[PDB]
Amino acid sequence: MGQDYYSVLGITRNSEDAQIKQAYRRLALKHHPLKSNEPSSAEIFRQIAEAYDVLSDPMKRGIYDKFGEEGLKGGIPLEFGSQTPWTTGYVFHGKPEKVFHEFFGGNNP
Amino acid sequence: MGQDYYSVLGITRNSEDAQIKQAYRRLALKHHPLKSNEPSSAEIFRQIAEAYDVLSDPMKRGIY
Amino acid sequence: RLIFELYCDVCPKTCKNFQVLCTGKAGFSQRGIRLHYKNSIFHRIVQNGWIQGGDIVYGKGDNGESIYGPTFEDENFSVPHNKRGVLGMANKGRHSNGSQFYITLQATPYLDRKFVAFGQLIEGTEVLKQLELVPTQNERPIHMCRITDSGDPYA
Amino acid sequence: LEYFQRRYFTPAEVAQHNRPEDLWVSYLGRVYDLTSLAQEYKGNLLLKPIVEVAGQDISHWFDPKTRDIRKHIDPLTGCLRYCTPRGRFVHVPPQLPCSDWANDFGKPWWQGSYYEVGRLSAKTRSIRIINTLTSQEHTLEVGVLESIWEILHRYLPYNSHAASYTWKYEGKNLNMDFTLEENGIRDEEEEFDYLSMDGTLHTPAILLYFNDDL
Repeated sequence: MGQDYYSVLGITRNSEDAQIKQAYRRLALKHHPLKSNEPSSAEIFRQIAEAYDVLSDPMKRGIYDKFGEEGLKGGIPLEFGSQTPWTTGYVFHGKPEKVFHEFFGGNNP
Repeated sequence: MGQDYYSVLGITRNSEDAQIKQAYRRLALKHHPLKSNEPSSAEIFRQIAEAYDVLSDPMKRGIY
Repeated sequence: RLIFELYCDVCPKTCKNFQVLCTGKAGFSQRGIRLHYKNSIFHRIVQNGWIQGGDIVYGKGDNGESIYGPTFEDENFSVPHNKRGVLGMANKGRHSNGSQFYITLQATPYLDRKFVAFGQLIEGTEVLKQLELVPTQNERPIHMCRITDSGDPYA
Repeated sequence: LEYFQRRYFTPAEVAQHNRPEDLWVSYLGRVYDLTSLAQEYKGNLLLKPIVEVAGQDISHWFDPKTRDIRKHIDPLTGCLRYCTPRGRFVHVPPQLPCSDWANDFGKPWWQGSYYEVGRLSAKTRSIRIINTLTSQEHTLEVGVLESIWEILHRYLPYNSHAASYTWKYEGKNLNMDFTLEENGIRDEEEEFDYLSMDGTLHTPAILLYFNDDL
């Protein structure tokens, strides 16, 4: 079963970009390593940052809504005029602090 | 006006933690009381140690 | 086409200003500026924010003249900006509403008690979506977004 | 030398111009002359952060990848926005739909090359210059990419006749068009920092030998 990015953010599938960003800031501030010292907080914050990195991009959100996480990470078959038969699948870079830095403009929110 | 910790360490505000530690290590060795006998060296060394103490902590650096 | 409903019961002087500026029945003001939204351009578009047009003088966003003069007072703030498509004036401050209008692209509750909301967008969801999807440089649209015609759709 | 456009400026030289009447700022390795911008926006409240950061490095304001201001997303609004902890400055759009702000400025000052005057010598080192005639010695802070022509241009107040001198390092003549590293004066600053001593005592010295004053 794929990871539900909307359920990770704790919101609805048809939530707008403001609701996605409001879910991210509340959950990132709650599960930040500087504020939360739980061992599972780092994994939860990494999942939330990965979920936000998909849903903030309209192209990543559209593929994930159409084909799921399996289609998004594994790529989709290109139906028109491509040498590569599949798209470059979405790979998370594994740095949840980079999504935090992009969202909050720095390391300190 | 407060003391500029980046100017005391002789680094820019975008310097990383490794550059902060390298600038602190070079300046502390130059202005150590066992090596430098200048009267202003003790005050300069105290300012550098205060500057490193602020900039090493990510929370203190964010507040500053 | 972007069709707007104007809450004349809530903001009568405001909606009359917008409707006359839509129709252009006032002609020219005392300063020689046409009081009509034809060829008035959308000079500011903000992603997840608003699209701003109605600069009937230069299209630069720093000017605009209402039908009661250069600026008219804020009528009320009863209508909230709680949804996408809320129509109000962009002003230079308190009691400085002109001809420049903004259409919200999402819920913007921070705009309450600062800008007079007086209406909503009722037709043209794809038109507003394409205007939102127009790329911008420092919130100014790169493409040339213009109001080709304006007035009363049922006249 | 009247129309000589200097390509490299030292951080001390950049910090020397920190006035409203002569304002130089540096970010991402480039030096920008915003004197015309300050004269245009004199009396504006948006000029105050620029006057405050005048003569200082503002690379922390800008994203190194996109060469624009760093962008934070406001938690209340859910929108992307330039992050200005010190307040809004020139050519930055406001927070709200405001009809007193105009987008007619086109390209901003941080994106246009009109205000750019050259590059910043972020990496720099001291070199001693010793004459073999009068036994005089100076210490000059020069860049690694700075040529010996630019070094002698900086040294020209100290010796206007130094263009007629033969520049030598360890007994061999220096190439005039080359840099210090190309000539052979290696940069041992990282070695000195690793080995933990003072590099001022062992700043490399260039010997000037007199030939004629013609």
